[PDB]
Amino acid sequence: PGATLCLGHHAVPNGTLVKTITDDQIEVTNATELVQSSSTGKICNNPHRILDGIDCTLIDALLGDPHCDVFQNETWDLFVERSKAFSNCYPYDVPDYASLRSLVASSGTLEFITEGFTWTGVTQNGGSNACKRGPGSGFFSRLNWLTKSGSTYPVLNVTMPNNDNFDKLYIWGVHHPSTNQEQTSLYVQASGRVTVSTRRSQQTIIPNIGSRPWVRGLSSRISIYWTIVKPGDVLVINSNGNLIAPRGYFKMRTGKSSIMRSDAPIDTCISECITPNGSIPNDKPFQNVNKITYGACPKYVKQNTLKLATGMRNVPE
Amino acid sequence: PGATLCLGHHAVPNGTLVKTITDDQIEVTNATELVQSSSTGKICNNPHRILDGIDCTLIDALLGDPHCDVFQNETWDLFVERSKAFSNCYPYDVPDYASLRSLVASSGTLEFITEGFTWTGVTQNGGSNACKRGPGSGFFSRLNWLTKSGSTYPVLNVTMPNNDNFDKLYIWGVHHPSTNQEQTSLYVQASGRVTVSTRRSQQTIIPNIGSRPWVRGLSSRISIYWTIVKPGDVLVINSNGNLIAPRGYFKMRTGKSSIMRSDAPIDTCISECITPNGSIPNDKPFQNVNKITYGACPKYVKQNTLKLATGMRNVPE
Amino acid sequence: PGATLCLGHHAVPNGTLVKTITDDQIEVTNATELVQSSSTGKICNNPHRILDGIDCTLIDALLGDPHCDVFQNETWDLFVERSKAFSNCYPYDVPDYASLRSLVASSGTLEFITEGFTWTGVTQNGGSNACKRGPGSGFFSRLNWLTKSGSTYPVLNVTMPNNDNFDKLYIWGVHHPSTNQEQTSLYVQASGRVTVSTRRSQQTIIPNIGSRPWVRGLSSRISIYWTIVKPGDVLVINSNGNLIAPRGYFKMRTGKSSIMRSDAPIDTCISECITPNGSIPNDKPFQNVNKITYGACPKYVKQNTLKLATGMRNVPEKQTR
Amino acid sequence: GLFGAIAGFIENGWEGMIDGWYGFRHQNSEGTGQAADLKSTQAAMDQINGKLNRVIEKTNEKFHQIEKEFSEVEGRIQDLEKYVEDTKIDLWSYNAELLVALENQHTIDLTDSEMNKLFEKTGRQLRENAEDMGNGCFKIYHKCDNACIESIRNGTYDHDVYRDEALNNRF
Amino acid sequence: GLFGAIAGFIENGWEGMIDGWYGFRHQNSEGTGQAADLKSTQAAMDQINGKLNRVIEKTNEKFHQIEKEFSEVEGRIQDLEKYVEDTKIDLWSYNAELLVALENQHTIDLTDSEMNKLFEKTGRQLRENAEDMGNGCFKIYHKCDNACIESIRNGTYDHDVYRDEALNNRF
Amino acid sequence: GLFGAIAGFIENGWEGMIDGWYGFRHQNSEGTGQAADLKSTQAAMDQINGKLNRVIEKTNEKFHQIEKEFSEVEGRIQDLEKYVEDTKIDLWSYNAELLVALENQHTIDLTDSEMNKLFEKTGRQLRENAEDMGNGCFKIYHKCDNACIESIRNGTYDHDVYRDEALNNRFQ
Ligand SMILES: *[C@@H]1O[C@H](CO)[C@@H](O[C@@H]2O[C@H](CO)[C@@H](O[C@@H]3O[C@H](CO)[C@@H](O)[C@H](O[C@H]4O[C@H](CO)[C@@H](O)[C@H](O)[C@@H]4O)[C@@H]3O)[C@H](O)[C@H]2NC(C)=O)[C@H](O)[C@H]1NC(C)=O
Ligand SMILES: *[C@@H]1O[C@H](CO)[C@@H](O[C@@H]2O[C@H](CO)[C@@H](O[C@@H]3O[C@H](CO[C@H]4O[C@H](CO)[C@@H](O)[C@H](O)[C@@H]4O)[C@@H](O)[C@H](O)[C@@H]3O)[C@H](O)[C@H]2NC(C)=O)[C@H](O)[C@H]1NC(C)=O
Ligand SMILES: *[C@@H]1O[C@H](CO)[C@@H](O[C@@H]2O[C@H](CO)[C@@H](O[C@@H]3O[C@H](CO)[C@@H](O)[C@H](O)[C@@H]3O)[C@H](O)[C@H]2NC(C)=O)[C@H](O)[C@H]1NC(C)=O
Ligand SMILES: *[C@@H]1O[C@H](CO)[C@@H](O[C@@H]2O[C@H](CO)[C@@H](O[C@@H]3O[C@H](CO)[C@@H](O)[C@H](O)[C@@H]3O)[C@H](O)[C@H]2NC(C)=O)[C@H](O)[C@H]1NC(C)=O
Ligand SMILES: *[C@@H]1O[C@H](CO)[C@@H](O[C@@H]2O[C@H](CO)[C@@H](O)[C@H](O)[C@H]2NC(C)=O)[C@H](O)[C@H]1NC(C)=O
Ligand SMILES: *[C@@H]1O[C@H](CO)[C@@H](O[C@@H]2O[C@H](CO)[C@@H](O)[C@H](O)[C@H]2NC(C)=O)[C@H](O)[C@H]1NC(C)=O
Ligand SMILES: *[C@@H]1O[C@H](CO)[C@@H](O)[C@H](O)[C@H]1NC(C)=O
Ligand SMILES: *[C@@H]1O[C@H](CO)[C@@H](O)[C@H](O)[C@H]1NC(C)=O
Ligand SMILES: *[C@@H]1O[C@H](CO)[C@@H](O)[C@H](O)[C@H]1NC(C)=O
Ligand SMILES: *[C@@H]1O[C@H](CO)[C@@H](O)[C@H](O)[C@H]1NC(C)=O
Ligand SMILES: *[C@@H]1O[C@H](CO)[C@@H](O)[C@H](O)[C@H]1NC(C)=O
Ligand SMILES: *[C@@H]1O[C@H](CO)[C@@H](O)[C@H](O)[C@H]1NC(C)=O
Repeated sequence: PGATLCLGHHAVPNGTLVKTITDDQIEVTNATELVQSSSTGKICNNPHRILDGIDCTLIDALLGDPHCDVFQNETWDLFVERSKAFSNCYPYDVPDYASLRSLVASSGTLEFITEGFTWTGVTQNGGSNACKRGPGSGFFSRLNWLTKSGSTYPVLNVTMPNNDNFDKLYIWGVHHPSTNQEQTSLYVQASGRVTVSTRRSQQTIIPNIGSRPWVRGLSSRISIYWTIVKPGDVLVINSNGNLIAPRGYFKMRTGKSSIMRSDAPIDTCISECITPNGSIPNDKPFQNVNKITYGACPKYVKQNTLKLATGMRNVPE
Repeated sequence: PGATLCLGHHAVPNGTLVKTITDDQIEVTNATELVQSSSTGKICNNPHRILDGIDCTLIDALLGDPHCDVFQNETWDLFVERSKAFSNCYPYDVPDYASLRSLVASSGTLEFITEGFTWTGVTQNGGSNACKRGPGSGFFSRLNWLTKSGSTYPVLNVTMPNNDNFDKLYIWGVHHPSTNQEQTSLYVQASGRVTVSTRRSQQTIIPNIGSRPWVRGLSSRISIYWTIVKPGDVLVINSNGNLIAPRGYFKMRTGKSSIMRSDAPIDTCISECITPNGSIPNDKPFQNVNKITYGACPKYVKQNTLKLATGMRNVPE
Repeated sequence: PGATLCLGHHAVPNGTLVKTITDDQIEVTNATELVQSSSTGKICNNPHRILDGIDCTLIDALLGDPHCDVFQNETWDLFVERSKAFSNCYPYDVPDYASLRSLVASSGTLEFITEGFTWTGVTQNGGSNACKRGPGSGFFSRLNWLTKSGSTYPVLNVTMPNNDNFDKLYIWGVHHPSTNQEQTSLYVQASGRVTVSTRRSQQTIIPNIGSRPWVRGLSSRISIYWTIVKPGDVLVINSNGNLIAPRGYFKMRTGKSSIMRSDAPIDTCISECITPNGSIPNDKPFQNVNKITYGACPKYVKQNTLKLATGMRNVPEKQTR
Repeated sequence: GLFGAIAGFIENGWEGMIDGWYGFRHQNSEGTGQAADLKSTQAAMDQINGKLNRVIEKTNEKFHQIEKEFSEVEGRIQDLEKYVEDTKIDLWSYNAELLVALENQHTIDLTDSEMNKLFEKTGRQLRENAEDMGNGCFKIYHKCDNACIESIRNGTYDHDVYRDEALNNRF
Repeated sequence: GLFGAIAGFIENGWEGMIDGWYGFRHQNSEGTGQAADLKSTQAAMDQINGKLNRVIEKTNEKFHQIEKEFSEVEGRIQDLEKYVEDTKIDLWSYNAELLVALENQHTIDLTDSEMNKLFEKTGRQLRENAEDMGNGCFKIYHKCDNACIESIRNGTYDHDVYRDEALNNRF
Repeated sequence: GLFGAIAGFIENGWEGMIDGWYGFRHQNSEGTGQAADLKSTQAAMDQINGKLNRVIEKTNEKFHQIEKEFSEVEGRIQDLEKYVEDTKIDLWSYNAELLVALENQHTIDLTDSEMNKLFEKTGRQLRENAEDMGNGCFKIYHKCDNACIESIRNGTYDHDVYRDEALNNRFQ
C-alpha cells in the first residue's frame, strides 16, 4: 500500500495572449503592457517650465506684436503655440521662418538688451495703423522703422561689436513698399538696399516694390531676417533705404528648451513626458500616443499594444 | 531473448549551410531564402496606376511642352520618368526643380482648371519657334507669354481669390531676355519685375538680361516658380514686364502617389512592389535588388543571401 | 566498499560581471571587451593618404591664399583641418561654404588646369595689400581680379566649352566694394552684375555696395561661387563689372576622400580607423571614442563598456570567511 | 516549451494552487493534499522580475528635435524630415516587436525549465524508492505518512530509511 | 544543440526515413522495421511554420520617399540624404543578419529538444522493462512481437503486463 | 541556467581544475584524483570562439559622411543633421546592449548544457552499476581501481564486466 506524489504548476481561468518567436498568440498566466496608449488630455505644469502662448506665436512675441507684449523677456523649457494664435501688426513674412522659430525656441528666452545704434539723418520710430498701440499707430516693439529726415535718406553705416561671452541674436527687416510713390516718399532713393554682415559672412537684401493682397489695411510688407554674432565678432549694418532696424539683441542660451504645437490645456500636476495630446506617464518603454514628444519619454512605436509575458504558459483544467 | 528499440531522426543526402549565433556555416536538412535578389525586368501595370512618361519629364508635362500634351489632366500612383526624356520648348530652369517635381509627383495629378485672368493692355499667347505646336510657333500650354500691345506694356495688377475648399497650385514664370534690344522690343520698359503674392507670402523676381548658352536657337531663358493658394486666401500678380502668366491652377491632392526613374518596360501583370529594375515579389522580408522601391516591398539590405533554417541539423549516414 | 565518481566544472578566483536577459550583473569565468574606448592620440599616416592642412583650411588652399600655395595640386584620402588655420588674403565669404567644402573634400584633389580665357578690354591680375605674395601686393592664385582698362569696362562675354570626358569645377567670385567711389573707380559702371551659366542652369549675382567689418585693411569683400560643367556642356560668363574671374577649373573625382577637423599630430604607424582624437584599433565591433570617424571603424555607441562572456558562470566554493 | 514539462508530460496546470507557481499533490494512507514549492516559484519569479526591470530601464530623454507635422507643402527638405522620422519609427517598432517575441519565448522556456528542474530534483531525492509514472507523478513504493511527504517537499527525505521496504515492493 | 540528442548521443540521422522527422527502428523476434512518430514530427514542423509565418509578415508599404540617386553634385543636402539612406540600410542589414542567426540557433535547439522529448517519453513508457543503452536505443528485456512494438509506438503499451518477465531477465 | 547543473545540482565549481573546463573527481580503493574531460571542454570553447568571431566580423567602412559638430547656429538643416546622427547612435547603442544580453544568456545556457550533457553521457555509460546521488556524483557499486576510472573517463568501460557484482551490492 504505497503513495503517489504528483508534480505540477499553477494556472488561472482567464490568461492573457502574447506573441513569441513561434506563435502570434499564445496564452500565459500574466503579462504587462509595454506601450503607453493613453493620456490625461492635459499638459502638466511641472517639472518643466511651460509657457502658454495663448494668442501669440513665438515669432510674434519675439518681434513684439502689441498683443504679445506680455511675453517680453519670458523664458521657457517648452513654449506651447495654440491654433487660435493670430498676428495683429505690420504684415510680414520670414524667409526661413522654421529656422528662426527653431533657434529661438531652443534658446529658451526672449531676453532683449537695447543697444544705442546711431541712425544719423533719418526719422526713427515709424508706426502704422495696422499695428495699433494705444490710441495711435504703432509698430513691433523690437524693431525701429526708419524713414527720411526732411528730404534725404543718407547711407546708414553702423557697427556694434560683441564683447560679451554669449551669442547675440539680432532681428531686423526690410520693408517692401507697394508703389514707387511710397518708396521715394519714405526713403527718397528709388531702390533700397540692406546689407548686414559679420567678419566672415553677410546678407544683402534688395526690397521688392509691388501690390499685394490687403492685410489689415495694407498692401506693403516686411521681410524678417536674423544674424547671430559670436563673441569677438562684430555686426555691421549698411543701408540706403528700406531698413527695419534692430533696437538691440536677444541674448542666446543653449539648453533643454523647445516648442510644441498643442491645444491641450495646462494643468497643475507632475509629468516628465509631454505630448501634444497631453502629458503621458513614462513607466513603459514604448508609446503610441504621438511621435512628437518632449522630456523623458517612451520611444514612439506603431503598435498600440505589446505584451511582455510575466508568467508561464497557461494550461487550464 | 529480447528486442531493441532505437530512437532517431531523419537526414538528407544534400543539406544546406546556414548561419547561427555560434557558427557561420552549419548544415541543416532544409532552408528557405529571405532575400529577394531577382526581378522580372518589367514594371507590372497593376495594382498601382503606372503612367509611363515616355519622352517627358513630369515637369515638362506639368508646364505643357507640346510633345507632352498627351499628359494633360493625367493621374498616377507612380509616374515613371525615362532616361530618353527630352525638353522641346522654351529653354527654362526651375529654381528648386527637385521640390516642384516632388510636390507634383506626390499630388498624383496634373488636373488643371483654367481661370479667366484679365490682362488689360497687353498681347496674350506669345509663341516661339523653339516650342513648335503643330507647324507654327507655340508655347507651354499652361503658361501665357504676355508682350506689349501696340507700343505700351502697362502695369499689370490682377487678382484671383480662392473661394474653393481645396489648395490651388499656380505655376508661373519670368522671362530672361538675352539683349536690351529684346527686353524693350517685347516689354517696352528697360527692366521688368514680377511680384506674385498671397496674404501669407510674396515672391518678387527681377529678370536678368544677358546671354546664356544656345538651346534650340535661344540664348534667353524662362525661370519657373510656384505659389500655393489656400482656401480663403487670394493670388495677386503684379508686373510691369517679363511675366510668363499662369492660365489657371493645378488641383492638389494628397495620397499614395510618387515618381520613379526607370527604363524597365511596363507589362500586364500584378505586383505590389516596384523597383527601377522592375517589379519584384514581396513574399520575402528582405531584398537586395534596389534601395529605391514603391509599394509593399521587402526592406532593402546589403546581403545577397540569408538562409532561414526550416529543419533540424543534418547528420548524414 | 565501492567508489564515488563526481562530475564538475572549473571556477576561477577572479571572474567578471556581465549583463544578460535576466540579470544586469552576473559573474562568469571570463569576458572580452566589445567597446573601443581609448586612442593613441595620434593619426596614423598609413594606409590612408593624410594631408595635414597646417595653417590652411581646404577652402583657402582651394582659392589659393599665398600661405597655402604649398597645397597647389595636392591630393588626399583625408584632409585634416587644424584649429590654428587662418586666412591671409582678400576678405571673403562663401554662400553655402559648407557645401563647397564638402564637395571639394569629397573630390579628394585640388588639381587645377589653367584655361586661356580672353578678357577683352579690361585689366587683369589685380592685387591687394591684404593678400601679400612675396613683398608686393597679390591675390588668390586661382582667381583673376578684373578691373577697367583706361576708362572703360566693357560687357564681358566669354565661353569655355567642356570637350573633355570629366566634370569641370569652376570657382569664381563677385567683388562687393565699400563705397560708390571704389565701384566706379574700378568698374566704371555704377552697378556691376555677374551671370555665370551653362545649358540648364544659371546664377546671377548683383554686387552690394557698403561697409563690412574691417579685415586686413578692407571693408570690401568678395563672395565666392561655383559652377560645375559636365562633358558636352559649356560655361558662359557675362559681366559688366565686379567679376572675380576663374583662371581655369579644378578636376573632379569621386572616391573615398573626406575631411576632418582635428589637432591630433600625424605619426608613422598603420591604422584603418581615424577619429579626431587620433587613430583607434578596429578589432572590436563598437567604440565610444568619437562619433566622427573615417575608415574601417567600429560603430559608435554611447556605452563606454560592454562585456561579452567568454566562459561559463563562475561559482566559487562558498566559504565561512 | 523546450523542456516538455509544461503543456507536455504534465497534462495541465492547477487552478486551485494560489500560493505558488509550482508544487506538489499527494495521495497517501492519510488522504490527499497540496503544497507550493517556494524555491522553484522564487527562481522563476526572480528571473522574470530581472528581465522586466531590464526592459523598463528608463533610457530616453529628448528635448528640441525636428518638426514632425507640417502645415504647408514644401518639397525636398520636408520629404527628408518625414523620411527620417518614418525610418526611425519603423526601426524602433521592429525592435519592440523582436524584443517581446524573444523575451516571451525565453520566459516560456525558463518557466518550463523550472518545472523540469523540480521534477528531476525530486526524482533524484527518491533514488530507488519510487518510479516515474511519466505524467508528472511518482509512484512511491513504501508507506509515506504526512511526515514523510513533508520530508520530500522540505528537502530532508533520507531514502536509505525506506529503501529495503521499497526495493521489495518494486521487485 | 543544447539537448545533446541530435549530433550528440544519437550518432547520426536516417536518410532512409522519408515519412517523418523523428521515429523508431526496432529489432525483435520477427525481424527489423521502421516507423515515423507523427506527434513529435508535427510539434517541430508546427513551431517552424509558426516562426516562418512571423518572419514573412508583410509589414511595410512605402510610397513617396526621398531621392536616393543623384545626377549632379550638390553638397550638404545631398550628403544628408545619402547618409540617411546608408544609415537605414546598415541598420536593417544588421537586423536581418541577427534575425536569421537567432532564428536558426533556435530552430536547431527546438528540433534537438523534440528528439530528446520523444526519447524521454519512450523511456518513461517502458518503466522498468527496458534499459537506455546510451546511444538512443533501449534494450527491452522481454518478448516484444510486432504487436508489442506498435503498442509502444501508438502509446498503448501496458508495462505491468511484461514487468515480472522483464524484471527477472534484468536481475 | 536552463539545465540546472551549473549553479544548480552541482553546488560549485573547482578552482583546482586548471587543465580543462569540465571533468572528473573520484574516490576509490587507491585514493582520490582528478582529470579534465577534453571533449566537453572543447565543445564549449569551440562554441564560444565561434560566437566571438561572428561578433568581431569587421563589417563597416565609411568615408565621407555628414558633419556632426557645428560652430554656428543654423536652425532647420542643422537640427536635422543632429537628429539623424542622434537617432543612429541610439539605435546602434540599443543593438549593442541587446546583442551582449542575448549572447551572454546563451553562453551561460550552453555551458550549463555541456555540463549536463557530460553528466548524462556518464550516467548512461554506467548503466545499472551506479546510482545518481543527486549532487553531481555517482555512487559506483563495485571495486573500481584506477584502471576502471580511466576506462569510464576515456570511454572504454564495459558495464557487463562489473554488472553482477554491482547489482548484488545495490539490492538487499
Ligand atoms: C562704416 O562704419 C564703420 C564703423 O564706424 C567703419 O569701419 C571702421 O573704420 C575704421 C577706420 O578705417 C577702422 O579702424 C581700424 O581699426 C583696427 C582695429 O581693429 C586698426 O588695426 C586700424 O588701424 C590702422 O589703420 C588706420 C588707417 O585708417 C590708421 O589710422 C591707424 O593708425 C592704423 O595704422 C584701423 O584704425 C575700424 O576697424 C572699422 N571698424 C569696423 C567694425 O569695420 C567704416 O569705415 C564705415 N564706412 C564708411 C564708408 O564710412
Ligand atoms: C491691385 O489689385 C488689388 C485687387 O483689385 C487692389 O487691392 C484692393 O484695394 C481695395 C481698395 O484700394 C481694397 O478695398 C478695401 O477692402 C475692404 C474689405 O477687405 C476684405 O475684408 C472683407 C471682410 O472684412 C471681405 O469680405 C472682403 O472680401 C475683403 O477681402 C473694404 O470693406 C473697404 O471698402 C476697403 O476699401 C481691397 O480689399 C483690395 N483687395 C485685395 C485683394 O487686396 C490693389 O489696390 C491694386 N493695386 C493698385 C496699385 O492699384
Ligand atoms: C556671347 O558669347 C557667346 C560665344 O561667343 C555667343 O553665343 C553663340 O552665338 C552663336 C550665334 O550668334 C551660336 O552659333 C550658332 O550655332 C549653330 C549650331 O550650333 C548654327 O547652326 C547657327 O547658325 C549659329 O551660328 C553659338 O552656338 C553660341 N555659342 C554658345 C556657346 O552658346 C553669344 O552670341 C555672345 N553674345 C554677345 C551679345 O556677344
Ligand atoms: C580571458 O579573456 C581575455 C580577454 O579579455 C584574454 O586576454 C587577452 O589575451 C591575449 C593573449 O592570450 C592577448 O592578445 C594577444 O596580445 C599580444 C600582445 O599583448 C599580441 O602580440 C597577440 O598577437 C595577441 O593579440 C590580449 O592582449 C589579452 N587582452 C587583455 C585585455 O587582457 C585572456 O587571455 C582570457 N583568459 C583565459 C584564461 O582564457
Ligand atoms: C538593379 O539596378 C541597379 C541600378 O542600376 C544595379 O546596380 C548597378 O549594377 C552594378 C552592381 O550590380 C554596379 O556596377 C553599378 O554601379 C550598380 N549601381 C548602383 C546604383 O547600385 C543592380 O545591380 C540591379 N540589380 C539587379 C538584381 O538587377
Ligand atoms: C575624444 O574627443 C571627444 C570630442 O572632442 C571627447 O568628448 C568631449 O569631451 C568633453 C570633455 O573635455 C565633453 O564635455 C564633451 O561632451 C565631449 N564633446 C563631444 C562633442 O562629444 C572625448 O572625451 C574624447 N575621447 C577620448 C577617448 O579621447
Ligand atoms: C502581473 O504582473 C505584474 C508585474 O510582474 C504585477 O504587477 C501584477 O500584480 C501581476 N498580476 C497578477 C494577477 O498576478
Ligand atoms: C494624439 O493626437 C494625434 C494628432 O492630433 C492623433 O492622431 C492621435 O490619434 C492622438 N492619440 C491619442 C491616444 O490621444
Ligand atoms: C525544402 O522545402 C519544402 C518543404 O517545406 C520542400 O518543397 C522541399 O522539397 C524541401 N527540401 C528538402 C531537401 O527537404
Ligand atoms: C481638364 O479637367 C476637366 C475635366 O474633369 C476640364 O475642366 C478640362 O476641360 C480638362 N481638359 C483636358 C484637356 O483633359
Ligand atoms: C597641376 O597639374 C597640371 C597637369 O596635371 C599641370 O599642367 C600644372 O602645371 C600643375 N601645377 C602644379 C603646381 O603642380
Ligand atoms: C494501437 O495498437 C494496437 C496493437 O497494434 C492496435 O490494435 C490498436 O487498434 C491501436 N490503437 C488503439 C487506440 O486501439
